[PDB]
Amino acid sequence: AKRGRKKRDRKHSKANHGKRPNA
Amino acid sequence: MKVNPSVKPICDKCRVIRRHGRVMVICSDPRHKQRQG
Amino acid sequence: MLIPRKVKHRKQHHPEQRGIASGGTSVSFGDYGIQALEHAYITNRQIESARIAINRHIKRGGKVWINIFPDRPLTKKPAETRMGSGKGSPEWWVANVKPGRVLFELSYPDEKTARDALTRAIHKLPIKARIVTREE
Amino acid sequence: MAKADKATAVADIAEQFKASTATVVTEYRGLTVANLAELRRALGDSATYTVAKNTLVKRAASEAGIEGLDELFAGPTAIAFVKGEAVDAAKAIKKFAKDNKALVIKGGYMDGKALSVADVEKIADL
Amino acid sequence: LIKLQIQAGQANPAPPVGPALGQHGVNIMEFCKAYNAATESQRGNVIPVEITVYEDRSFTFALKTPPAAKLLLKAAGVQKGSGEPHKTKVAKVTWDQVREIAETKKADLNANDIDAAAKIIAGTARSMGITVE
Amino acid sequence: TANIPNKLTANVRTRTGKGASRQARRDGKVPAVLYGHGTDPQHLELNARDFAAVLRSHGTNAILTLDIEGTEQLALTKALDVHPIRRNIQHADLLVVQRGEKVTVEVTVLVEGDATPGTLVTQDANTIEIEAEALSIPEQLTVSVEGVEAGTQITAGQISLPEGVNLISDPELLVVNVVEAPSAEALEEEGA
RNA sequence: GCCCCUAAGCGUGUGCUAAGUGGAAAAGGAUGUGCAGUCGCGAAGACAACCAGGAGGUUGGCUUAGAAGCAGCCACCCUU
Ligand SMILES: [Mg+2]
Ligand SMILES: [Mg+2]
Ligand SMILES: [Mg+2]
Ligand SMILES: [Mg+2]
Ligand SMILES: [Mg+2]
Ligand SMILES: [Mg+2]
Ligand SMILES: [Mg+2]
Ligand SMILES: [Mg+2]
Ligand SMILES: [Mg+2]
Ligand SMILES: [Mg+2]
Ligand SMILES: [Mg+2]
Ligand SMILES: [Mg+2]
Ligand SMILES: [Mg+2]
Ligand SMILES: [Mg+2]
Ligand SMILES: [Mg+2]
Ligand SMILES: [Mg+2]
Ligand SMILES: [Mg+2]
Ligand SMILES: [Mg+2]
Ligand SMILES: [Zn+2]
Repeated sequence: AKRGRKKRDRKHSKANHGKRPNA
Repeated sequence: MKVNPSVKPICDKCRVIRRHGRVMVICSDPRHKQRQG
Repeated sequence: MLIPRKVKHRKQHHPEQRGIASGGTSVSFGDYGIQALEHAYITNRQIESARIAINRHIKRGGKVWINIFPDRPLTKKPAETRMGSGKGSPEWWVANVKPGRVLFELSYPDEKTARDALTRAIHKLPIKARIVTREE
Repeated sequence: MAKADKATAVADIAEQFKASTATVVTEYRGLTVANLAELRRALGDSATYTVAKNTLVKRAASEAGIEGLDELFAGPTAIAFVKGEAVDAAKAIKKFAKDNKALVIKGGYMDGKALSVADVEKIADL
Repeated sequence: LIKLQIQAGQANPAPPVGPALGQHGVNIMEFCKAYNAATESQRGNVIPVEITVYEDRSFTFALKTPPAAKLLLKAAGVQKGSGEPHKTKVAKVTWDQVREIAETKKADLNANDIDAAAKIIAGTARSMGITVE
Repeated sequence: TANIPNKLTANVRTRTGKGASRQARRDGKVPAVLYGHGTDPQHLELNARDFAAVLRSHGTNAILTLDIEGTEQLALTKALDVHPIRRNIQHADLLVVQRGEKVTVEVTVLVEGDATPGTLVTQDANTIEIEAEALSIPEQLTVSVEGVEAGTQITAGQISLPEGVNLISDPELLVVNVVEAPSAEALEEEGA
């Protein structure tokens, strides 16, 4: 589950403003 | 030497201390000796 | 096991988690009480376990009030079933719990054992909870 | 124990002292409660035996001219008041000390004066 | 340096005293015969006995007054004390028996006066759940 | 039974709203509205900490003297808004009262003593409502339970009151109920 | 975004963090530390440390092999 966790966690970047495509 | 996420002073003689960043319980009774691991 | 005698509709939408409690936010029957801090469905069997814990710790005296009743049902489909073909059968009953709700009330003579029994109760619940009293 | 209780104890000690012809200050370290009960049995008929705090008596000693007894309050303090006569408690304490050997006579107060061990021993012979 | 409670007219019971007196260096037969003579002189109540030992295995027995428990039980007429004191009252005691036991305990206790021993006996009956009148 | 008014300072609210209310709460102040028979409502803000200390000292029904820009006003704490979670005081409703005036007030009831050991004591009413003079309201009302045997009901008629206070609620209000202590097995069927 | 890779601040002022926390996570456990606020005691000497005491009734009853302050139960007092 590390891969999905890491993607959904880099969601929280300063530049992405808390949203990314595909969550 | 209990190794548990939860450590408590089982009897009144037990002391709770910290050694090298780990929470430990030390007591005269060897059963009660335990650490947070 | 608390189960309602009958419900008008046996298949219902999930109780909504939004907001905080408006009613039942203060202790009213007993001296001490358990106040919720998290949103959750609390099942009847969790209530049973917590009630038994309080009873065992308190033993004879005192009285216990349960302000929460599991009348909302939740359904599940049978195992290893593909998506579709209608809603499943209901097989556990829950109560919608919002922060500020007072779940349990206890009336016992002494402070220490009352607090201890309530704590034993909270350790059986899926939520953060705290202990409150009658006084403001 | 509250400070109001300390004031009440000071007042009670002063009141007891005003009605006492003499007093004896002694050391009791090393005495069981059975020994103290025996001492009360002997003294309780006529005299009075008490033990009180050093500074509480010190403040209770500021009433009359017994303020010079403060130097006798370094160490354990046992007070003996003589409600009946003046010297029965003197012999009682002396015999109790001789029998038990754990009692030390710090001093006495009589006739407005504080007297030492040999002086009190001489006075008891009177 | 021990103390036990033993029946007046009976000697050498196995559970209470035998092994208790065996490991304290006390001769048992002489103690039993002297105690039997003394408590047949008394003949009235079971008694507590205090044993003081010396370095030459010499034993001295001190016989106190009959216990306040047994004295109150025999003065009240009942055999066993109340299982629920202050809830179930099984007997009633008047002040005359209280003052007799108070005199006995004055012979026993450190109380300065008879009234103090009477209050002690009243408290003992309170532990027995027996009314004192 | 005479109570001295408690001195608190009040500031007329320049702006009213929810934004203003939240800002004032953030600034350690509590908003309030003063209204009464004078038919003249005023929107005020108070120091939260002083107000809370006053309530701790003299209960939820405390007589207050308020300094509105040098003007002294007598008021009563008619209503409070306490957050269920944070347990702050979000808003206060203060009632204008003059000396020698009769008002209806809910006074809490507390119990003390020791009943029969085989009994359990339950309180059914937290407070009872009473007609009383504005400056003569009681801080609290007490009921003593001792030697109370088995099932005994204490009602609002039986509660003792100070002089000059009249009880309004019907005396049938069961305040305190003393019941036989539940047995060990008695706890297993309730809630099952 | 601004130490170097890599354009532009090893910017200024006041605090916090010792975990490389920053640079993944729960119920729960815990004398980590900073700030703010209550209550208790305390020079009329507080807490720790410390020398000496902590007795008599009496082994309070019921319960038992046993009940002695220390299975349990119920009461839970007096004297110095
Ligand atoms: Mg997983
Ligand atoms: Mg999504
Ligand atoms: Mg565990
Ligand atoms: Mg909706
Ligand atoms: Mg509602
Ligand atoms: Mg409600
Ligand atoms: Mg929990
Ligand atoms: Mg590159
Ligand atoms: Mg550059
Ligand atoms: Mg910057
Ligand atoms: Mg720099
Ligand atoms: Mg910098
Ligand atoms: Mg800096
Ligand atoms: Mg990291
Ligand atoms: Mg974490
Ligand atoms: Mg926790
Ligand atoms: Mg902290
Ligand atoms: Mg037993
Ligand atoms: Zn231990």
